[PDB]
Amino acid sequence: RKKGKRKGRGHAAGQGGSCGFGMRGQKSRSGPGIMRGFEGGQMPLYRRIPKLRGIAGGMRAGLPKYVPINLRDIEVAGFKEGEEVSLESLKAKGIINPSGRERRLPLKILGEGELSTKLQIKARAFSGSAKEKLEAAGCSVTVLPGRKKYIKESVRKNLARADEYFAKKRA
Amino acid sequence: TRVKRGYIARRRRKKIRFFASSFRGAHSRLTRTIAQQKIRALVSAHRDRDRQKRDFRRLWITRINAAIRERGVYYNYSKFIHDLYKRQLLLNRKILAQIAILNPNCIYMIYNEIIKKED
Amino acid sequence: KGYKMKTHKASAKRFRVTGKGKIVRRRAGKQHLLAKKNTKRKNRLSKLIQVDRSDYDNVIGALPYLKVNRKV
Amino acid sequence: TKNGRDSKGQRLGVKIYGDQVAKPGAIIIRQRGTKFHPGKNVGIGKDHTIFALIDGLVKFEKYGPDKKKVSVYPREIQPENPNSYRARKRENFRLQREKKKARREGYSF
RNA sequence: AGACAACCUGGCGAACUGAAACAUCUUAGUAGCCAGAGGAAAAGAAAGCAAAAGCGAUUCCCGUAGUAGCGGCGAGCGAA
RNA sequence: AUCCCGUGUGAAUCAGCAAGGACCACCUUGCAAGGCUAAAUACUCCUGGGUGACCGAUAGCGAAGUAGUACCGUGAGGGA
RNA sequence: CUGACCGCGUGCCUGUUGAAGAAUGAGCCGGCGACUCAUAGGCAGUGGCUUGGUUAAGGGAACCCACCGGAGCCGUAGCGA
RNA sequence: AACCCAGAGCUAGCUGGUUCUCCCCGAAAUGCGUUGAGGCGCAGCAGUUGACUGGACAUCUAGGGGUAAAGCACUGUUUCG
RNA sequence: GGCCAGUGAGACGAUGGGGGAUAAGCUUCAUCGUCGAGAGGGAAACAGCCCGGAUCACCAGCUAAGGCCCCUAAAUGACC
RNA sequence: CGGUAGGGGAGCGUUCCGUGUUAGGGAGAAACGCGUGCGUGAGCCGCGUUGGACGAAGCGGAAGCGAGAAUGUCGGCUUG
RNA sequence: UCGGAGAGAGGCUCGGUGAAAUAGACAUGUCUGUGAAGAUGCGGACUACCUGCACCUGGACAGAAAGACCCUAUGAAGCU
RNA sequence: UUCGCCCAUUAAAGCGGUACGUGAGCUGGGUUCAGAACGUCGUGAGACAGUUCGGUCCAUAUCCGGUGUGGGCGUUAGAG
Ligand SMILES: [Mg+2]
Ligand SMILES: [Mg+2]
Ligand SMILES: [Mg+2]
Ligand SMILES: [Mg+2]
Ligand SMILES: [Mg+2]
Ligand SMILES: [Mg+2]
Ligand SMILES: [Mg+2]
Ligand SMILES: [Mg+2]
Ligand SMILES: [Mg+2]
Ligand SMILES: [Mg+2]
Ligand SMILES: [Mg+2]
Ligand SMILES: [Mg+2]
Ligand SMILES: [Mg+2]
Ligand SMILES: [Mg+2]
Ligand SMILES: [Mg+2]
Ligand SMILES: [Mg+2]
Ligand SMILES: [Mg+2]
Ligand SMILES: [Mg+2]
Ligand SMILES: [Mg+2]
Ligand SMILES: [Mg+2]
Ligand SMILES: [Mg+2]
Ligand SMILES: [Mg+2]
Ligand SMILES: [Mg+2]
Ligand SMILES: [Mg+2]
Ligand SMILES: [Mg+2]
Ligand SMILES: [Mg+2]
Ligand SMILES: [Mg+2]
Ligand SMILES: [Mg+2]
Ligand SMILES: [Mg+2]
Ligand SMILES: [Mg+2]
Ligand SMILES: [Mg+2]
Ligand SMILES: [Mg+2]
Ligand SMILES: [Mg+2]
Ligand SMILES: [Mg+2]
Ligand SMILES: [Mg+2]
Ligand SMILES: [Mg+2]
Ligand SMILES: [Mg+2]
Ligand SMILES: [Mg+2]
Ligand SMILES: [Mg+2]
Ligand SMILES: [Mg+2]
Ligand SMILES: [Mg+2]
Ligand SMILES: [Mg+2]
Ligand SMILES: [Mg+2]
Ligand SMILES: [Mg+2]
Ligand SMILES: [Mg+2]
Ligand SMILES: [Mg+2]
Ligand SMILES: [Mg+2]
Ligand SMILES: [Mg+2]
Ligand SMILES: [Mg+2]
Ligand SMILES: [Mg+2]
Ligand SMILES: [Mg+2]
Ligand SMILES: [Mg+2]
Ligand SMILES: [Mg+2]
Ligand SMILES: [Mg+2]
Ligand SMILES: [Mg+2]
Ligand SMILES: [Mg+2]
Ligand SMILES: [Mg+2]
Ligand SMILES: [Mg+2]
Ligand SMILES: [Mg+2]
Ligand SMILES: [Mg+2]
Ligand SMILES: [Mg+2]
Ligand SMILES: [Mg+2]
Ligand SMILES: [Mg+2]
Ligand SMILES: [Mg+2]
Ligand SMILES: [Mg+2]
Ligand SMILES: [Mg+2]
Ligand SMILES: [Mg+2]
Ligand SMILES: [Mg+2]
Ligand SMILES: [Mg+2]
Ligand SMILES: [Mg+2]
Ligand SMILES: [Mg+2]
Ligand SMILES: [Mg+2]
Ligand SMILES: [Mg+2]
Ligand SMILES: [Mg+2]
Ligand SMILES: [Mg+2]
Ligand SMILES: [Mg+2]
Ligand SMILES: [Mg+2]
Ligand SMILES: [Mg+2]
Ligand SMILES: [Mg+2]
Ligand SMILES: [Mg+2]
Ligand SMILES: [Mg+2]
Ligand SMILES: [Mg+2]
Ligand SMILES: [Mg+2]
Ligand SMILES: [Mg+2]
Ligand SMILES: [Mg+2]
Ligand SMILES: [Mg+2]
Ligand SMILES: [Mg+2]
Ligand SMILES: [Mg+2]
Ligand SMILES: [Mg+2]
Ligand SMILES: [Mg+2]
Ligand SMILES: [Mg+2]
Ligand SMILES: [Mg+2]
Ligand SMILES: [Mg+2]
Ligand SMILES: [Mg+2]
Ligand SMILES: [Mg+2]
Ligand SMILES: [Mg+2]
Ligand SMILES: [Mg+2]
Ligand SMILES: [Mg+2]
Ligand SMILES: [Mg+2]
Ligand SMILES: [Mg+2]
Ligand SMILES: [Mg+2]
Ligand SMILES: [Mg+2]
Ligand SMILES: [Mg+2]
Ligand SMILES: [Mg+2]
Ligand SMILES: [Mg+2]
Ligand SMILES: [Mg+2]
Ligand SMILES: [Mg+2]
Ligand SMILES: [Mg+2]
Ligand SMILES: [Mg+2]
Ligand SMILES: [Mg+2]
Ligand SMILES: [Mg+2]
Ligand SMILES: [Mg+2]
Ligand SMILES: [Mg+2]
Ligand SMILES: [Mg+2]
Ligand SMILES: [Mg+2]
Ligand SMILES: [Mg+2]
Ligand SMILES: [Mg+2]
Ligand SMILES: [Mg+2]
Ligand SMILES: [Mg+2]
Ligand SMILES: [Mg+2]
Ligand SMILES: [Mg+2]
Ligand SMILES: [Mg+2]
Ligand SMILES: [Mg+2]
Ligand SMILES: [Mg+2]
Ligand SMILES: [Mg+2]
Ligand SMILES: [Mg+2]
Ligand SMILES: [Mg+2]
Ligand SMILES: [Mg+2]
Ligand SMILES: [Mg+2]
Ligand SMILES: [Mg+2]
Ligand SMILES: [Mg+2]
Ligand SMILES: [Mg+2]
Ligand SMILES: [Mg+2]
Ligand SMILES: [Mg+2]
Ligand SMILES: [Mg+2]
Ligand SMILES: [Mg+2]
Ligand SMILES: [Mg+2]
Ligand SMILES: [Mg+2]
Ligand SMILES: [Mg+2]
Ligand SMILES: [Mg+2]
Ligand SMILES: [Mg+2]
Ligand SMILES: [Mg+2]
Ligand SMILES: [Mg+2]
Repeated sequence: RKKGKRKGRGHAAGQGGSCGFGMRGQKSRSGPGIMRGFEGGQMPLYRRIPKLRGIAGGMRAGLPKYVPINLRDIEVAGFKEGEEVSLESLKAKGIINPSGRERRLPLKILGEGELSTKLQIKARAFSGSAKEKLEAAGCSVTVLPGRKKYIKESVRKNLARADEYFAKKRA
Repeated sequence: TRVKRGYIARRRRKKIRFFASSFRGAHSRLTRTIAQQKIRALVSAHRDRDRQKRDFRRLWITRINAAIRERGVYYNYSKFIHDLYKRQLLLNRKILAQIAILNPNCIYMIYNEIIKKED
Repeated sequence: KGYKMKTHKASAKRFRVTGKGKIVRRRAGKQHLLAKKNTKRKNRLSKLIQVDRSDYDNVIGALPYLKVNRKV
Repeated sequence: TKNGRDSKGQRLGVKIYGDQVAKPGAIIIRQRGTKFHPGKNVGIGKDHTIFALIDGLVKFEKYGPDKKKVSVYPREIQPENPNSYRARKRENFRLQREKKKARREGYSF
């Protein structure tokens, strides 16, 4: 506990008289100051610089759509062979503590670090490097189904007409 | 928690006032004046503890001058001092002034030594 | 319900932060009068520059929720 | 009629001098017309800015008989002075920093 | 029928101020006035949320979040 | 978009109608144009208990005595 | 305590390039009288945990407080409109 | 452009004031922009805290230059022959 | 680099100059010194000239600038 | 080891709370007045032919916490 | 011109009652010099016993607060 | 009005400083304050180093300074 400055008591003490505001003018006056981003009336830095690319128009900002995990973390943790990784078992060992936004998210696996064990992994996506190193080590990659996109019947007829075409052609 | 200033003021003031005893007039009464007067007192005091060291040397030198000038027609403070030094004596000016008043015969002797050797 | 500081929105559409924590901005002057600016210039005015240390104060003071390393 | 118009000094003039060191690309001279002419290992710019192509010492010469040209030559820096005043004092500073740091945690009581 | 501190509901409804001027904006649907009722009032039993998985009248607190957004894209305002 | 009002026009009944942030298709959800309802929440002219790193007569209520008194003001009001 | 006479000695504050100023302010004395609080952001100093840290409202033998309360929040991936 | 009360502790880049002691260090009155000029933003120059460093004070050498002096080779100017 | 201030009216003096009348204790720039924010001594008194940068005590000593008839410290010194 | 603006370090005191319904106190507390006492100072420690009932030190905590300036402000009393 | 005398109400003395603006402290000379460039207060000289009373108004940049004039303020209001 | 012109004299009808010397001694203008009118400028509110008529400066002398007039004390015993 360091004792506080009490301004305006004596000069011998500390900031006495003026209190360390020097002589007069606007900074030494009582009350709300001037806005923090404001330079004198010269056009402020933040104004004379152009708005950031996407933001500037109202294109929606970029947001993380997966909880990224590398293989580093999976190595460090206490996984014995046969163990199921998934999402749940990474909350269990606490390597991922997801918040609201992250609660609602899926999982993704990114290659970094070299795994040694056979583990059974369940996630909604992998990077290429990831599943390369994983299938190299002898780990079984269970990819989980995303939630179905609702498509009306007509566009099903179209996307199926496609598949019929490819199929009649190859066969 | 409300805090009246209470006695903390009047002690300070009183202790100041004690200083200013025997100042003529309102320098011994009004606190506000007394303050200033205290500072100035302390200040002159400090100044004249320094003046002092100058002043007594002034004095002593003067007395020495008079004490010597009695002897020779041509003799001075300056001449004397110069001779004290080329004779290697250490007596400083307080001592020669005090021996000048309090033991005048002594200073005559000293002068006779200085002359004999300068002869 | 206290009062929490408000992000100055007109500064947060301008500046942002890189992964290592330094502030960056766009460069000024590509919107019009391009024909008469040489292509070399036009390229220079298209990149992202780290904000000049001097301004960091004002910037920082208006974007209290921006995570920023000043390299201490 | 009425005066009082003028211009910021353009910052022209010799940036690196004779027998100093120059990086590649480093500007030696910003001039209006060509008061200096490009010598060897040295490029000239559109505004007649003279700049270096090579690391090395820059040297001014008589283009002849009147004018002047600047050129850059590669130097050799082998002579690192092993035992000399420069080295001695700099070493001293190093050693004193190390010593005075080691006798801190190296303090009893 | 009149009386009734604050709270509440409805009706009328500013200005200084902030924006380093000011007119859009802010102050603020604040103060003030008028009317009304209660120990609370108002709201309230999905023509509601949500998103392809689900909830199950209203009010209040924490949080989401100073986020998405709004804005002489300025000062500022600001959800679900 | 959703919501609610001036002026003018002006539908459909469940094979419907509305909502899902212009609008159209599809699917999901819901049933406007009749009412009424407790609690959790706000407040102190107050009543009864309790506590106080609250005041102690220039403080604490304006008011520890004729205190909204004396006095001032035509009056609203000021006010020891 | 008094004070013969000698020496030195241009009230205080404010504010100014600069004042003893004939620059402002105070009749004198005693009281009252000013960088405060709430909430957030940054930084520093101290602790606590680092088997990552922490709980909010809420509940509590009235308060405090034991013990709960992981919803949240901060740190673990960036680049890109 | 009445008065009283209320918004209202309006607002005042302005003037006044801002209270205990000792120790260490210690400026500036410049540049740029400003509806700016007695205000403010950044820079310059304090303090405190860290990280790198090896200088500073002297001594000699080397660079480029177009001032003082000097000159009439150019540009003007000028007297007489 | 971090955290976090004041300052952004300067004054004269030396030197280089511009404006002005090679007027101004005028004005405006450039390289320096002092004052500002500096007490002590010399300058009769006397911010900015000269000496000197005040931790403190001493009724000690040596000097700087400047001085040695009396006021008032030191020579009513010496030789031209 | 001069110092204004200004920054940093180290302290003193006031009222209150914890220890504490403390030690001490009508064999005289706070306060008031005094000191050949001790501190770099803020102050401390001691003393009373005053005063008449409270209240230290230590180790900690909190502020309505220190005044000579506001043509401050309220009382008291001068000058003329 | 060029003033004179007189009467009343004061002024003046004595008894009774008894204010006010003002006021840092005042032990409050002149000349000259200095100095923020007009000094009782700094220097050098000069002059001055202490203290009343009546008169006089040269000084104290005398006294009665924002300077009506000039400028400033991104002040206020009235008016076109 | 500074300036200046004239009349009649006169020895002559000097020029300057003293904050217009002198407004806490007096009085006119001037700071053309608010009313009004003329010329002129302005669409206009209004304006004028244009003119015109009207238009509030107070004062009990504290100190110094002054003109007078006393007391005290000194003048080495006291007096006229
Ligand atoms: Mg504090
Ligand atoms: Mg401090
Ligand atoms: Mg002060
Ligand atoms: Mg400060
Ligand atoms: Mg001030
Ligand atoms: Mg300032
Ligand atoms: Mg303000
Ligand atoms: Mg405000
Ligand atoms: Mg703001
Ligand atoms: Mg755009
Ligand atoms: Mg992004
Ligand atoms: Mg997270
Ligand atoms: Mg109390
Ligand atoms: Mg107080
Ligand atoms: Mg004495
Ligand atoms: Mg990151
Ligand atoms: Mg474009
Ligand atoms: Mg800053
Ligand atoms: Mg040029
Ligand atoms: Mg080319
Ligand atoms: Mg009724
Ligand atoms: Mg009624
Ligand atoms: Mg009722
Ligand atoms: Mg408005
Ligand atoms: Mg307005
Ligand atoms: Mg405004
Ligand atoms: Mg404004
Ligand atoms: Mg209820
Ligand atoms: Mg109801
Ligand atoms: Mg139901
Ligand atoms: Mg129903
Ligand atoms: Mg709807
Ligand atoms: Mg919706
Ligand atoms: Mg409506
Ligand atoms: Mg209709
Ligand atoms: Mg129908
Ligand atoms: Mg609709
Ligand atoms: Mg629905
Ligand atoms: Mg229906
Ligand atoms: Mg409807
Ligand atoms: Mg219904
Ligand atoms: Mg109802
Ligand atoms: Mg009383
Ligand atoms: Mg009272
Ligand atoms: Mg009392
Ligand atoms: Mg004396
Ligand atoms: Mg004297
Ligand atoms: Mg001035
Ligand atoms: Mg004065
Ligand atoms: Mg001044
Ligand atoms: Mg002044
Ligand atoms: Mg006062
Ligand atoms: Mg006064
Ligand atoms: Mg007064
Ligand atoms: Mg206080
Ligand atoms: Mg503040
Ligand atoms: Mg706070
Ligand atoms: Mg904080
Ligand atoms: Mg820690
Ligand atoms: Mg709790
Ligand atoms: Mg509870
Ligand atoms: Mg509770
Ligand atoms: Mg009015
Ligand atoms: Mg206010
Ligand atoms: Mg308001
Ligand atoms: Mg205003
Ligand atoms: Mg120093
Ligand atoms: Mg300077
Ligand atoms: Mg201003
Ligand atoms: Mg600055
Ligand atoms: Mg520094
Ligand atoms: Mg050369
Ligand atoms: Mg040369
Ligand atoms: Mg040449
Ligand atoms: Mg020349
Ligand atoms: Mg020549
Ligand atoms: Mg020629
Ligand atoms: Mg020629
Ligand atoms: Mg400037
Ligand atoms: Mg200036
Ligand atoms: Mg200033
Ligand atoms: Mg000068
Ligand atoms: Mg000069
Ligand atoms: Mg020249
Ligand atoms: Mg000449
Ligand atoms: Mg000149
Ligand atoms: Mg000047
Ligand atoms: Mg010199
Ligand atoms: Mg200053
Ligand atoms: Mg200095
Ligand atoms: Mg000096
Ligand atoms: Mg001197
Ligand atoms: Mg010097
Ligand atoms: Mg020294
Ligand atoms: Mg020193
Ligand atoms: Mg000597
Ligand atoms: Mg002598
Ligand atoms: Mg001689
Ligand atoms: Mg110091
Ligand atoms: Mg200071
Ligand atoms: Mg104590
Ligand atoms: Mg006590
Ligand atoms: Mg106490
Ligand atoms: Mg007991
Ligand atoms: Mg006692
Ligand atoms: Mg007590
Ligand atoms: Mg004590
Ligand atoms: Mg103690
Ligand atoms: Mg008793
Ligand atoms: Mg205790
Ligand atoms: Mg207070
Ligand atoms: Mg007072
Ligand atoms: Mg009074
Ligand atoms: Mg009296
Ligand atoms: Mg008569
Ligand atoms: Mg008569
Ligand atoms: Mg009468
Ligand atoms: Mg009488
Ligand atoms: Mg009076
Ligand atoms: Mg006298
Ligand atoms: Mg002078
Ligand atoms: Mg004079
Ligand atoms: Mg004198
Ligand atoms: Mg004197
Ligand atoms: Mg003197
Ligand atoms: Mg007079
Ligand atoms: Mg008179
Ligand atoms: Mg005076
Ligand atoms: Mg302005
Ligand atoms: Mg305005
Ligand atoms: Mg004659
Ligand atoms: Mg006259
Ligand atoms: Mg005359
Ligand atoms: Mg007069
Ligand atoms: Mg007239
Ligand atoms: Mg006309
Ligand atoms: Mg008349
Ligand atoms: Mg008198
Ligand atoms: Mg007299
Ligand atoms: Mg007499
Ligand atoms: Mg007599
Ligand atoms: Mg006698
Ligand atoms: Mg006698």
